[PDB]
Amino acid sequence: KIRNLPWVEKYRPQTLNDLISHQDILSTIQKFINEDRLPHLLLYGPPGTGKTSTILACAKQLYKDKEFGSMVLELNASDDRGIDIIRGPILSFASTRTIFKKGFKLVILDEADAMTQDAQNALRRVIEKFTENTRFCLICNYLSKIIPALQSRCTRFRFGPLTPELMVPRLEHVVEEEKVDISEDGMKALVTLSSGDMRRALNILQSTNMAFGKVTEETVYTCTGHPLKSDIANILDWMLNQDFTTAYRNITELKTLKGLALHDILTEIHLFVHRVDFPSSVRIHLLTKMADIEYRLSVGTNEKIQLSSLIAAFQVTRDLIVAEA
Amino acid sequence: MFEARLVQGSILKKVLEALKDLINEACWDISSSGVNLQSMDSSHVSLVQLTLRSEGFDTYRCDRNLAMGVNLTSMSKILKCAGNEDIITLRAEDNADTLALVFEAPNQEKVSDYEMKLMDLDVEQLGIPEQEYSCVVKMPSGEFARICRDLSHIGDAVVISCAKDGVKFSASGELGNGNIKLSQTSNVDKEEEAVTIEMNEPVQLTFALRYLNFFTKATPLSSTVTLSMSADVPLVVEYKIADMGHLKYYLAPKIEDEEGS
Amino acid sequence: MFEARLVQGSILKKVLEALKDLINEACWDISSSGVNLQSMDSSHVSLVQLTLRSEGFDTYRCDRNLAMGVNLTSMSKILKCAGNEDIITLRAEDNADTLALVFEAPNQEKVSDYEMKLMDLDVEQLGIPEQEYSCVVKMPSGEFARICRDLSHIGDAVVISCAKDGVKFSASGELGNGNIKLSQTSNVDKEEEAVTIEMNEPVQLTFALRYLNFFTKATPLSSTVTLSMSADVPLVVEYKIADMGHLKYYLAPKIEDEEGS
Amino acid sequence: MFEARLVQGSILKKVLEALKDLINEACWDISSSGVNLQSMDSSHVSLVQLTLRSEGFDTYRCDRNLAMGVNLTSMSKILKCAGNEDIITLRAEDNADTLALVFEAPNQEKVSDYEMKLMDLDVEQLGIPEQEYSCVVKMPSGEFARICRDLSHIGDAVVISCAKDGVKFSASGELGNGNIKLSQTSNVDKEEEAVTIEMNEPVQLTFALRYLNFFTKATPLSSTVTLSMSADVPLVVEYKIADMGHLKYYLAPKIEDE
Amino acid sequence: HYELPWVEKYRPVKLNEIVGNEDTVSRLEVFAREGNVPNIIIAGPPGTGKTTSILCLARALLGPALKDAMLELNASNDRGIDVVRNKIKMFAQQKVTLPKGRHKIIILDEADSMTDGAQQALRRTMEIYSKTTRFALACNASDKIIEPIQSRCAVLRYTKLTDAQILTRLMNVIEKERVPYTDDGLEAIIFTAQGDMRQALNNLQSTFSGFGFINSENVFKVCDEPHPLLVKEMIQHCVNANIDEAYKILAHLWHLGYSPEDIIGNIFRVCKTFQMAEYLKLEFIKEIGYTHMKIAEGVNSLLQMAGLLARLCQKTMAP
Amino acid sequence: ASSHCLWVDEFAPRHYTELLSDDFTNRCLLKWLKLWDLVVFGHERPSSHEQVLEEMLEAGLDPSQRPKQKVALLCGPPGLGKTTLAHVIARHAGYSVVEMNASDDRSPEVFRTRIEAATQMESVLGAGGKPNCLVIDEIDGAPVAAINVLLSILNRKGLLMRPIICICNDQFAPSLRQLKQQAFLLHFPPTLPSRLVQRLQEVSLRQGMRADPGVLAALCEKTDNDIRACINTLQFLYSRGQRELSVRDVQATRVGLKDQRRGLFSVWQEVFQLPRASLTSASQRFYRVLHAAASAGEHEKVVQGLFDNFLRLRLRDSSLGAVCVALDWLAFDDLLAGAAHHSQSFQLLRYPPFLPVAFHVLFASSHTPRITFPSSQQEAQNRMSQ
DNA sequence: TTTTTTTTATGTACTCGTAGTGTCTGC
DNA sequence: GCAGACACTACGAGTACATA
Ligand SMILES: Nc1ncnc2c1ncn2[C@@H]1O[C@H](COP(=O)(O)OP(=O)(O)OP(O)(O)=S)[C@@H](O)[C@H]1O
Ligand SMILES: Nc1ncnc2c1ncn2[C@@H]1O[C@H](COP(=O)(O)OP(=O)(O)OP(O)(O)=S)[C@@H](O)[C@H]1O
Ligand SMILES: Nc1ncnc2c1ncn2[C@@H]1O[C@H](COP(=O)(O)OP(=O)(O)OP(O)(O)=S)[C@@H](O)[C@H]1O
Ligand SMILES: [Mg+2]
Ligand SMILES: [Mg+2]
Ligand SMILES: [Mg+2]
Repeated sequence: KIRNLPWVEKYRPQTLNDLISHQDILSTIQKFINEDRLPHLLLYGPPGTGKTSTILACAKQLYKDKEFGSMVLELNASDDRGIDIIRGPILSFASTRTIFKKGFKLVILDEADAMTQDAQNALRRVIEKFTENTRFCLICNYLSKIIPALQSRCTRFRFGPLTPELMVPRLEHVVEEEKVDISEDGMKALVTLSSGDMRRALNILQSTNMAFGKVTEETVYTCTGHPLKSDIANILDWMLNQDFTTAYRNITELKTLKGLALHDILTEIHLFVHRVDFPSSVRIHLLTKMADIEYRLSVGTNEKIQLSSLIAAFQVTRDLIVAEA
Repeated sequence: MFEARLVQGSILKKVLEALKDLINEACWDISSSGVNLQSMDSSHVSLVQLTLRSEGFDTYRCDRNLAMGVNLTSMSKILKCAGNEDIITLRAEDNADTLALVFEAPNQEKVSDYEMKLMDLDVEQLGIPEQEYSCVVKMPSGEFARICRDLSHIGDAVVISCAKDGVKFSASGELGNGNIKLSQTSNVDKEEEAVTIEMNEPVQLTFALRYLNFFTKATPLSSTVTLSMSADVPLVVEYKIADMGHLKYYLAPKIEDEEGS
Repeated sequence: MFEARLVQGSILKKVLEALKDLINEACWDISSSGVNLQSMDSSHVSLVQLTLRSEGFDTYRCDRNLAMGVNLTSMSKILKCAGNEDIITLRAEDNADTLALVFEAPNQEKVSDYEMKLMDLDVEQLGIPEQEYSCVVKMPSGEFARICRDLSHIGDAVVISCAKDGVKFSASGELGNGNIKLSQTSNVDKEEEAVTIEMNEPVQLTFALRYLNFFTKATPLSSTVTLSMSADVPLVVEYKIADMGHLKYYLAPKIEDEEGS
Repeated sequence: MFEARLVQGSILKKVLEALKDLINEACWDISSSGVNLQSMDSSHVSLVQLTLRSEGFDTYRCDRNLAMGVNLTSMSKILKCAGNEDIITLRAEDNADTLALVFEAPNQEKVSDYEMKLMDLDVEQLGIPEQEYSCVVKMPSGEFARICRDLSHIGDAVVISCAKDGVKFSASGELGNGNIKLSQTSNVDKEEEAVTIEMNEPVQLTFALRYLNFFTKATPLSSTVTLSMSADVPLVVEYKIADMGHLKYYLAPKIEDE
Repeated sequence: HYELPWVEKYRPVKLNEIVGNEDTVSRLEVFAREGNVPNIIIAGPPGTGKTTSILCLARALLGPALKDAMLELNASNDRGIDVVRNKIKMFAQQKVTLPKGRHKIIILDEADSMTDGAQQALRRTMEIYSKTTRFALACNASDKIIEPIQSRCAVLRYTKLTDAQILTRLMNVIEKERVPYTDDGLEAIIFTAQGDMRQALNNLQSTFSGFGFINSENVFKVCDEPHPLLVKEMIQHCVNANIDEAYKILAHLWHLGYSPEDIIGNIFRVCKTFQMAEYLKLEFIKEIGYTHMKIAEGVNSLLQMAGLLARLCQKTMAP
Repeated sequence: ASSHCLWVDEFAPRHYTELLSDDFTNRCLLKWLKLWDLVVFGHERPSSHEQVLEEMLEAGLDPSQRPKQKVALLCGPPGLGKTTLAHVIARHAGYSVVEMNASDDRSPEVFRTRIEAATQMESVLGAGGKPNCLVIDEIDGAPVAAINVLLSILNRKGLLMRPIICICNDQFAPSLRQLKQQAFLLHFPPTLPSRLVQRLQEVSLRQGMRADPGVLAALCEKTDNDIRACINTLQFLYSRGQRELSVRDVQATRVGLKDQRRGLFSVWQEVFQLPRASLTSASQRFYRVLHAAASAGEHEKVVQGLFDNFLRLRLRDSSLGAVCVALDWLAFDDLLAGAAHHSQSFQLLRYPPFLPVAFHVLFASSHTPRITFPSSQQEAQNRMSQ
């Protein structure tokens, strides 16, 4: 049947084989499940890489639908996870048996970086004393916000960013399930603008399919509003090759016609700077000035003056690069 | 269209008062047989099975089956201002989100229409095994409320044992131990106060006192309680309402470990 | 010089906490007919009238029309020091800025005297129009305090509808709509529960919950309460308190939504 | 092996309520003659000397001498669940860390076995408190607890003055002055209400009101109470029980006389 | 029955099975053999064996009387102000018959979580009932335990386990489990352990379950290289104003999925104990804090970290 | 029972002659407790900071034949013998020690009941009974209302007739401000290393253990003149496997090292003055100053002391560049505090511990500076509120 | 050889005092 | 049958701190 769902939730890897990237980690967790030797897991990485979906597929593989409510205790940041919850419901779930069928239980603590340090210190002996009865899975995006005791007690798997070569078949599966007309440059634009994020890949795909009806490079870069790489090359050429007035006029006309934002222009110019064989002092000056301009855009500032400063940071270094020779 | 009419208002108060700090939200399953409720607690340790029969209500009609998950703290505030000698009507439509509660005042002069917004939790059905038990004990509910209250003063976990002789309550605490052994109290004038042993195999298990004390707040529902115990299946605290249905309380045993020495 | 003497200590111990969180000051106006008090809330919503006639006092002396202003932050803490069934008197000199009240200490052995400074505030009498309201109804005192408490668990604003059948209290919130309909309670033994309707024109106005809860804190002073509603005149909560006078409340209605077709 | 079957649980409930907040421990010295409890306060204000004889129990077995240091808040939790008319079995082993109490309190054949962990304490030894009291009077237990409750409503300390006529109870404070004039009440039908006089050298001392209210918590434990006091020697009240034994309470006077 | 993981399955049950800190563990062996152990506080890094040493010492001292003469309290318990007054003091007053040289042991594991008032109430019960009871404390941050408690105990400090000390226990686990291995795979396990026996056992079990063999490629396919081991040379390149190699290390750490907060935390951790000039270190730390305020304010991109690296390179060239 | 007791309990002093504290403090406490013999025992005959204490012992008595200072307040670092001195001096003067410590309830009702039981009554034993001397340990952790109850029973004119001894570890607690103006303040100096070394030598000779004076002096300077910590360290280090203690076992950081709570003035001296002459490396002083300023606590008071004391030094930087970069560091700390308290991101508080080491690097001198307590910012805030 | 005080905006955790209230005792 | 006393839990209030 059809459901009114976002494509990040309509297409979720309910089984472990539907995930794409981390094949060694998923194979090791599958061999943990098959041997019934599942340890305390610590899944960390950037968002959108498949940490929640992995443990949900593992929980559905370990437990049946008639025993899932008494075997899995899933708590996240939307629930209260204070120290009275660690001493209360979590300890009573860990220290007791099951109801229907005998087996080890699972405590899923999603977004474990948001927990307080008192709760994390109270979690240590609950994990250690009841290893035979229950298992604890900790999910976080920041490993520095989890205490080193819980990092020692749980074996850590890094769910790194998804490579664009592996995000193509899952996007093709979503495309062929949703009847989406997409070209090759549309797929390249999706996997370039995602930057190791499967969630925003499906979000950009759904928004581009609804906005235009076809997914090409121009439709993706128009719906997202991201500048094209030819536009960034033209901006760099104007900033490095002519005077202040003509570069200001050309960059202002390009930003007015294309409807560009200075944040993405700064990001792509920062990526272009390290590719250009600059002198070291010129590179340091450009990085400091671009970081200052990027910091200035986080408040109620005028974007035209910051665009002029972005032009100025290269108009200063024109003479230094040329006189370096 | 679902329309259930409580003949008495005290039973709905006494059911909800037992489940107030235990059941997170009420899952009323409605069919032609009656009203069912199988919901776990917040800690996923206890399970509450409530079955209200259709013949217990004053008027009961049900066209299509419904599963109306609703909040219980919201249901607690509308049941405090409810009389104990008046009829309460449960109403809900086919494709609506309002659960209507119509009753009378303690002054018995005004209608009181209390709507509740239904919840959309997707809860999987828990499979009750319905197997036999190695111990079945009939017991007064007033005595079982007293003993679990008396052993909460000593410790926090009770090692309740049963055998052919009777049920035994033990609580090893900080002060010491409290051992209660009651057996064969059927030689009295009343009929509710009696200890009857049905099954054979002895079983010793340890349970939390916090959940057992929550189970004993259903004491005004039934004057006699039934305790079921076995070595694998959990402890069942079966209340049977006189003309309305029955209530079952499940509690998992705690993990205990022997000393290596 | 002003000198008045009450007949009971509970006629001031139960009315001051209703004005404790409602109004910030108690302005007493002294006249030959009696003592008047018309104070308005700082939010320009609530307005309380309290007049006690001179015949109900044990004794009353008034030669000049004097007005004194005192704060609720200091008279409330000395009210709990005073007794319940003791006698209370109030004394005020013509030229001094001190209000002295003499009563009995709660051990019933010694005279306890407290002094309060007179706050000089330049206020003016607003003046009630005393127009004929579109609704006149009679409700019990203790039952009406239980009405606004029940709608306090639902939403922050109540809806009052007074047609010819009775008075409907409604509150649509994030939990669900709570509707009651008090009507036709003339067949009771006690005369204070006689619910009756004295007008014909219906009206529907929404009011703030918090001040209506403040209005129900003066409920044990009288046996009944009189409610008056109109199209644009504020709601009147009238108490006929004991024998020495009557108490009157005013509450501005809430805004209405742009529900035009 | 130690066993002591108390014939009624009223004996034990009223003792441990009379010294619940008075002393923090119970030191039951066990001998063949009976059960002895001699405990003093840490601040040296009150002394409790309880003596229960072996003839007042249902059974009494004692192989070796025992000292059972017991917490009073731990054993006050037992009697709360004990019956007023019930046989209580207080038993312990010779060298054991635990003390057991067995009873059938609710009269519904509910065999209750309550055990407590003993506490080891330093042995503070006082041999015999001297008894050369000049003023010894007799008084009913109910009226003595009546005037201690009456005097507690006004002041915080009482002045007790023995005399040929009787004992005088007075207090002073900001509220008022509560004073009684005890006369000879021997012309009554009840033999417990009579005030017997066997005194000489009338004295006057000041005592704390809080510790006297704790001493008068044993009013139903005995019919009458014998008050013994003198100069530079603490006041003794005496609750002579019917068959189990006797119970006395010592109270040091305040430093500020009158 | 469910088999335990190798962290809990191969927990030592005797004090002679504990590797690392040989002098302190040997003295604990002597104290367990003879008796009359003083109050101890064992401090150190996680996974060193403090709780294992305390529990093995309690098991060797008590033995069959471990159930009645030991009180183990964790951070999962209450242990508030009213637990020290009414449960710890009552257990210290409790009469337990023990052999000569043996006392009751009150184990207060993870004593960092205990409040200041509870530790103040813990002092006199430590001092009065010391003839019959003893205290065994374990902690990570020993400064959270107050000075009067540390004066009342023999403060033991555990250091990080070396490569050979972890390697001996790993060889014992391998010979118990018949795990095939190579030398460089065990060196990779040691390198990923970083002085932690728990992480060594977890990585060994993960590599054995996922691949069935221990070489360097199977270890590094599931486990990871430690973070500050490359941040150290990133800071070294920032000292010599080499912005290109520092950005290469920064981009390599960025493409592995590390958040900017973790990267700047490792940068501050390296710069806190780096071997350079003191004034240069202070202005480096001030620049790190200035960038960390921007990261916590909401702006956190690769351009901000590159600007931080460029500012750290400038601070060298601006004496 | 040599194998049943701790070595601190076995070698604890039971007489006056074997105390290890400073003799001046013991004599002052004994003379203060012997001034109560007029009103307690009913006998006429009992048988700088020093000048004020000698004046307090000879200033006479009040008209109610009692000393004008009815509380002896004992303050100092832990492990010196304050509780030992109080108990030995109370048992020496014929009193019975009534102990009130931090494991009691410490609520004002229980505090009032305990003091009224300990001080307002006689003894049960009558003639020959020991008087009760109330010793209140850990009075620094008591609540302010308990101190108000103690002062109310101190100055009630229900008259006090028995001495009260109060023992604290920090005299500058906010709850003991009004207690200091009324009590007989006895500040405990650190113990003499020669006497402590002789006592440790006697303890080791009693246990059959051999140790040089040098290794015992190393232990004494390691434990910061703590008697209890030194005896516990010897009890752990000796055991029975070996007899001769080595220098390297004490010099090792594995046994005997405890985290000291450094005072504010010691931290300010350590920051503003270089150590006197290995330890001459700048990185060792950097880490020592950082760890000491972290271990002190009360970081805002340290920052206020640095702000109020760095301009009164004999500064060699006449170009005011060091002052400018120190004020930049202070503004950096202020911005870090504001950003951590604004965005709920408290991982920005690991940097302001480097403010005292920045002040140590900038203003290191070999002179002897006079450090005063910071008061300018608090007086400015009080005047601004007024 | 030198010590007083309240500001940062939430969120959590701890601790302590207070007030309706269910239940027991008694005339 | 109704007034007084006992402890019970929920709730209001004050305070500290949050890094390595
Ligand atoms: N490896 C993956 N394979 C396939 N789809 C994926 C993968 N990772 C993410 N997705 C998609 O993205 C959605 C969200 O994935 P999540 O598991 O929630 O990512 P996540 O790792 O949990 O990120 P955070 O840290 O929780 S915000 C899924 O429902 C899928 O549609
Ligand atoms: N020194 C050691 N020798 C042998 N195994 C060890 C050692 N240290 C740790 N282990 C193993 O790691 C497990 C955990 O050790 P623990 O002692 O619980 O850690 P810990 O020292 O308490 O550190 P924290 O601060 O509590 S996380 C043990 O069960 C052993 O399997
Ligand atoms: N002369 C002595 N010889 C040997 N041990 C001693 C001597 N004097 C004291 N001690 C011991 O050293 C310790 C002194 O600490 P205490 O007096 O009990 O407390 P304190 O010194 O006031 O320090 P705090 O603040 O309470 S931790 C005790 O364990 C004494 O038994
Ligand atoms: Mg997630
Ligand atoms: Mg541990
Ligand atoms: Mg001490």
